[PDB]
Amino acid sequence: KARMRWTPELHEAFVEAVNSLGGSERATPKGVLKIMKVEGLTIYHVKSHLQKYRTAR
Amino acid sequence: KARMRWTPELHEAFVEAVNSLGGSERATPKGVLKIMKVEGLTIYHVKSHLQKYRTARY
DNA sequence: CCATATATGAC
DNA sequence: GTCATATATGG
Repeated sequence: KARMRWTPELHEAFVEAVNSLGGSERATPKGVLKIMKVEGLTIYHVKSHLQKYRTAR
Repeated sequence: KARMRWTPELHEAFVEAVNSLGGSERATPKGVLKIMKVEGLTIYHVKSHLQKYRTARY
């Protein structure tokens, strides 16, 4: 149990990464992670966050 | 650890329960569970499923 | 409890 | 990679 918290800064960085990869449907967890370059950030962190981002109305 | 499986029939039942209470925005986990009356079905099962249903685009 | 964020398991 | 479900958080 060491849960992660999507601070506005992190989220902002995530967004930029996703735009840079051509939006939420095109981007991939691995690709985003690669771009974000954040120490301790796992692919599973990004995989989950992206799923949610993608279904946000 | 006993992960559950939302068969189409179960889902169908879930939907009916939710409509019965006035669609996704009005319905509540406890309320749905009460209506569904399914052996082994916990409130946490329904809570999760409802969250997803509520954010389903279509 | 009701709602939401995040994690973990399953295709 | 995608998607389904569970578990943790906040009110």
